[PDB]
Amino acid sequence: TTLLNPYFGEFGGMYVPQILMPALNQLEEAFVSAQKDPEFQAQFADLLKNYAGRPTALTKCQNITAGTRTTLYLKREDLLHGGAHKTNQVLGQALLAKRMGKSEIIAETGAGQHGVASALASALLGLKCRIYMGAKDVERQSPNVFRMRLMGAEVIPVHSGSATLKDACNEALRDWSGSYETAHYMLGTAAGPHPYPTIVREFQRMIGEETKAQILDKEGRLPDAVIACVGGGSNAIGMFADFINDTSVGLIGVEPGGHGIETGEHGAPLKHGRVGIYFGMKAPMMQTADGQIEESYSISAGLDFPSVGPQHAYLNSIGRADYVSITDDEALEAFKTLCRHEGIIPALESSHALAHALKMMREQPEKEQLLVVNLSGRGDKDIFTVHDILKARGEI
Amino acid sequence: TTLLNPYFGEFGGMYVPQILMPALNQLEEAFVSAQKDPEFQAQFADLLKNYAGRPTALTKCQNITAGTRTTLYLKREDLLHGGAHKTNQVLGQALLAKRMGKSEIIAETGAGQHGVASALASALLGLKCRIYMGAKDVERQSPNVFRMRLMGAEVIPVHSGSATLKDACNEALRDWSGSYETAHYMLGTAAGPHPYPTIVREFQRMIGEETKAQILDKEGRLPDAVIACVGGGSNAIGMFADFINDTSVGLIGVEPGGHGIETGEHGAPLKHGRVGIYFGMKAPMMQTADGQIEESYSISAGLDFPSVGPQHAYLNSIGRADYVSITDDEALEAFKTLCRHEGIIPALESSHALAHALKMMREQPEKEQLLVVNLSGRGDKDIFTVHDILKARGEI
Amino acid sequence: ERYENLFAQLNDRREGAFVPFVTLGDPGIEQSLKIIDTLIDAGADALELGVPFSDPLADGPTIQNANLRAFAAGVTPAQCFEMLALIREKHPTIPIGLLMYANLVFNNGIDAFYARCEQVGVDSVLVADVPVEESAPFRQAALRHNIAPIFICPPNADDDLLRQVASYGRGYTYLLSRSGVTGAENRGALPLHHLIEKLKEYHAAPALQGFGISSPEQVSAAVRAGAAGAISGSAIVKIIEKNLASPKQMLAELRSFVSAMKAASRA
Amino acid sequence: ERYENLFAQLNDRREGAFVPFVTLGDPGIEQSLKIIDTLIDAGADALELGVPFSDPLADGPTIQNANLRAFAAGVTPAQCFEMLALIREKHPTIPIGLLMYANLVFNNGIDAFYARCEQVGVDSVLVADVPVEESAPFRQAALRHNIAPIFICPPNADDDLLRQVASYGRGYTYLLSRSGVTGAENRGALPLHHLIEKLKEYHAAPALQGFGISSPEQVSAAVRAGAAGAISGSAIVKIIEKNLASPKQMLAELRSFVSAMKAASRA
Ligand SMILES: Cc1[nH+]cc(COP(=O)(O)O)c(/C=[NH+]/[C-](C[C@]2(O)C(=O)Nc3ccccc32)C(=O)O)c1[O-]
Ligand SMILES: Cc1[nH+]cc(COP(=O)(O)O)c(/C=[NH+]/[C-](C[C@]2(O)C(=O)Nc3ccccc32)C(=O)O)c1[O-]
Ligand SMILES: O=P(O)(O)OC[C@@H](O)CO
Ligand SMILES: O=P(O)(O)OC[C@@H](O)CO
Ligand code: NA
Ligand code: NA
Repeated sequence: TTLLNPYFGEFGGMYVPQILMPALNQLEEAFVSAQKDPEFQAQFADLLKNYAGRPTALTKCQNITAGTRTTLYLKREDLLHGGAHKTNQVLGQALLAKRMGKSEIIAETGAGQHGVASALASALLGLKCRIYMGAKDVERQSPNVFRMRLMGAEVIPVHSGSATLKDACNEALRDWSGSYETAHYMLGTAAGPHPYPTIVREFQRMIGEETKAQILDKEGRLPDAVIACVGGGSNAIGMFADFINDTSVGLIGVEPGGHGIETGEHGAPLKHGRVGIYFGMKAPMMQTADGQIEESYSISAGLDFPSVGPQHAYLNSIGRADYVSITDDEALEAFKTLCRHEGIIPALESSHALAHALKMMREQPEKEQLLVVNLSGRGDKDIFTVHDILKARGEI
Repeated sequence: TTLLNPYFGEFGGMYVPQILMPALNQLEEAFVSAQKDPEFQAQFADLLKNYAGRPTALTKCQNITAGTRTTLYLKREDLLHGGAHKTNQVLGQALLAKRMGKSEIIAETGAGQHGVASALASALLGLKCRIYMGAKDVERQSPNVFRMRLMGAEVIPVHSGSATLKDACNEALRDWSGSYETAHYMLGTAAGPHPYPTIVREFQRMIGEETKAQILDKEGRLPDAVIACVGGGSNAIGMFADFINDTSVGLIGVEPGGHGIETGEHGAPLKHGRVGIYFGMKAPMMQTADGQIEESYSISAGLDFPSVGPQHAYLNSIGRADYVSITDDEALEAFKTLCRHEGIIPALESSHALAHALKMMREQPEKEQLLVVNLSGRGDKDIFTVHDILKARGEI
Repeated sequence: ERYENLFAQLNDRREGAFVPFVTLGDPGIEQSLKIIDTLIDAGADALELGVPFSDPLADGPTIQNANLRAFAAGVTPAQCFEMLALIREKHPTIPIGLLMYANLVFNNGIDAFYARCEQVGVDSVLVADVPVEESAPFRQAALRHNIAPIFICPPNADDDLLRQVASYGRGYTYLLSRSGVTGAENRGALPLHHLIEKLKEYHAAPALQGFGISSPEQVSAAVRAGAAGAISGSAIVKIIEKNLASPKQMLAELRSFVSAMKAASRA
Repeated sequence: ERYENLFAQLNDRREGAFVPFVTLGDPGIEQSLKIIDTLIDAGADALELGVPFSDPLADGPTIQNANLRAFAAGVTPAQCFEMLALIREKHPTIPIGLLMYANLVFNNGIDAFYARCEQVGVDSVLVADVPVEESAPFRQAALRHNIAPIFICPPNADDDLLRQVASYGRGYTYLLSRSGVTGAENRGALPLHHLIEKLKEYHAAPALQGFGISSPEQVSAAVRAGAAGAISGSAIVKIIEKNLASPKQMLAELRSFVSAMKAASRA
């Protein structure tokens, strides 16, 4: 029994050990109550505006589109406090955690962006935060690890499995299953068991709401398409949500193609996996013929997850949203192009979305189209990854 | 002969080799014309809003002031595109450079923040950018160097002198003295020869203008004091400017005390140097008894400059503004305190200003006072410096 | 059926059940079969058997490593079912319960999975990540193929949940000792008398307490509190892990442990 | 005064002036004095002398390194003035001009600096970072102490600037060969005939061309274009830098270079 529908068509649900159902039910109840509470909405809004820096700019890119009939705007979540869209929902989830009388926060992270966001919200709002991070990501992301620790968070390397995001996810949920009385699990994406896909969407939907208002003000019409990368689904559903009922607006999600779909080294379960049950949800998964969960791969540690949120799976199944993939090399080229031609260093995650937009422009350069890319974060965290790649490839 | 006054009392002027006077006169003329040009103002405003992210938030800090009668707001220039206030004036100066038909940009940088800002504006606006940086700063700031290079800037290490900011300043001016026909010198602070102190102030004064409007909206009155760090003077004069005629508002500038004023290893010429002529201006300098310019020192490479802009020297001489100093250790403690209690990682430069505010609160905790600190940038660039210090001190 | 027969016989003898858990194929197929025969010969009243899964979200490091050892030996679910058939051929009456993760049941069809369980002689299936709220297609498929669907009674169970587990479960009720994941070092100490009494009031399948049971004293406490028996997994698996290089000493230490745990179940 | 006498004598002989520059105290006080005597004995008509300064913003690497060598020998402005007095005692008629940075003139009082120049027998002072627009207190102090204030005519000079340099300067006019900083490798090739003619029309002090003059052919070109002479610094300093370990070969190479450059000034 739930207050809200846990499914998006066939996808979603609450596939957790029985011990955790009361925690999920309490969270749902607290969320429904908070959404009707003008004091909660006012405090959330105040933090978003005066602490995180909303609204974020919508930037027209008048160098990268030269010579084509594409007009391209970037929604500048990279300018949010912390450097990415993750800060939106951590603020809301932290307020929910306090509303429920929880004093501790558990969070997973890949490249460290949700970790940094969880750490900063916990520091501001007086919560004790512990972050699980794949040991391979820890080794490669020592700067974001130190940032989390500077803000008072405990960072716990995870050495199991691939030692990446999926493994951090597993450990966080194991932890919560023995600490839910005092700890809120601050899940970092629009996935996992109900109510997380719904809560994360609602605490990220200001992205699309602002984008709609900004594009109407500047262009007098809606975009032809909005484009966002998809690792778990948070930034994409935050952009998509307010446009779902605007049937003329294309919704395009970009999964990581890694080394190429044909190599098996990618993170594109929505289009190249099949439905399974894992991480609390019924959703498309990368899995073996036997039903073991496969390890994903991407140059971008924030997209390195072998499943995807159920609402995206649903929006795809009905044809409302279209999903594509972008390889490591395509993302790298988009990263370099934005740095050099717009003076913006984008996250490698967001570079996947930009790469697809650039493809939409370059493939049909005389097609008149108004596109918005969700620039979900900044790429300062990625400069070492990019450097080592360009060094190994002889480019520098 | 000039259109505008080159002096602030005794301080300022145009102490450059004769060859450069026409360049300075042309720049002054272009600036005066641009300030009256509604098309220039509209383009500048558009970039500030839709590209850089103005207005920036004014954040109330309700954990660090607990138990005292201090109310503390931070002006969030750390949320500007690029991560610091430098982006404001580079956008204006780049537009001036284009207005004058210049195709190239010369810029100096210390820790790399003005370098990053110059590189990003040049990438956006189609200018060829070369950045001088002290070799010791290059060695210690390889991330910001790579960011500049990703955005297409040429970064030139300077091995002479102390191999820090002053030395980068020297080389940039030597370069300009042989390239002014095609290159605009994008000086990074409110110092140097006229008209730079005036131009930089006017292209940074939105900081204080916004702060005034925001504080009036939130508190219904002006601040008791506004507090900003002073390395060359840009961020401080940008905050101060709109309050100068509000006589009740204290203006407090914070120079680096380094290892302690008494050690001679500091960067506090305004209060601990004496007037000299160098870097195109008559201004307080750290200098030997013989008149050789001394080398400065600070944990913060952005405050490591042995002079200061002439308007600050003037505002001090008449008692309108008060200047103090903060040591390395005091700045480090303020950095740690903001990270842990507000979830904001501040630049080590801005940490000097916060440290003085915290002192104002802690020394007189029952004094009712409304303070604004100019949080001139974010501290992501500084995490390695802080890490190595905390490692050497046994703290980690 | 096998559970009803077992619990009737144990009640006549005023005995609780001792039910060890191992991961099928850990550390290899042949040693796993010898292990299971040793557990039975040493006094196991029933078996709980895990199929190696890539991401066991309800298990602590001990059973995580059991899965890894099994995978290192190439163990697949298909091979696990071949083992299950052999075990049943040797032991016609012992109840055999599987502990599964949902994706392995769902992967190639829920109905087909339970059909295979019936083919090999499995008596019950507990899906660790399928709560009662999501169980409909699993419990229907189980019952269609004469498999008992097992449901968990957690320590935070409310009355509605008690009534659901009592109505929908068969064979036995899995009474959790504590929150958290599997682990022999984490012993649950919360008194469970109230939950045990409600389950009986609601005519639930007899309760077997599990999680953290690693000593004979814990087995006696469970039976004395009213549970029909106790399950021990990590404690058993540690004996395997400790003796990987000494397969004979492994079996001897397993026999000693099982014999002592079963002795503590006798009243 | 010494400049007027020199230029009158040179004009009678239809000669241009060759004016070397060195940094005082490079590579040491005693060798610097021997260097200067060699430059005079080899044919220098006048001297331009730099006082080491910490941040010479108008100099390229060659003269930057001269300052560093001087500082490495402990050379101070006070020691430079002691040298200047000794040089004047040996050479009563040669014009001696200083090339200064503003802070060293301003540091302890503009008036006092020019008073010391007069005491030691200096004839002129050029402050590299004080343009005409800022020169008032410097030129007043110079004239009060019978020192010629030297002003630069850059290649981008407009007519107003030409008239100012002509009115305010004395001794000689410093005609820049090119933009940029000092440097023997960067040779200015822009024709300066127009500026030379305007200066003469406005009765300016005779022009000495400087920056990039490193060969005898450049000296002849300057005089042929109408300049009263030519200044060479970096080319001289490179001979010092090259022979730091061979002080005698240094003087011999300096004599050869100076003699050849002065020969090219004769018409
Ligand atoms: C700037 C930026 N843009 C886009 C994304 C993609 O994530 P989404 O698909 O939008 O949700 C970013 C990723 N951040 C995360 C990963 C995380 O999000 C997380 O925290 N747990 C989790 C669990 C499953 C999948 C994904 C995630 C990190 O910390 O590595 C990112 O940093
Ligand atoms: C976030 C932040 N906050 C405050 C400051 C202090 O500078 P101000 O006193 O405000 O001007 C920051 C410094 N940035 C500069 C240094 C620079 O400014 C520059 O570029 N040339 C220059 C020349 C003389 C003095 C100072 C400077 C850098 O790039 O290292 C900074 O990065
Ligand atoms: O491992 P433990 O903690 O004994 O838990 C029992 C479990 O492994 C079988 O259900
Ligand atoms: O060094 P150069 O280029 O010869 O310039 C002359 C200068 O050093 C003296 O005025
Ligand atoms: Na994914
Ligand atoms: Na300074």
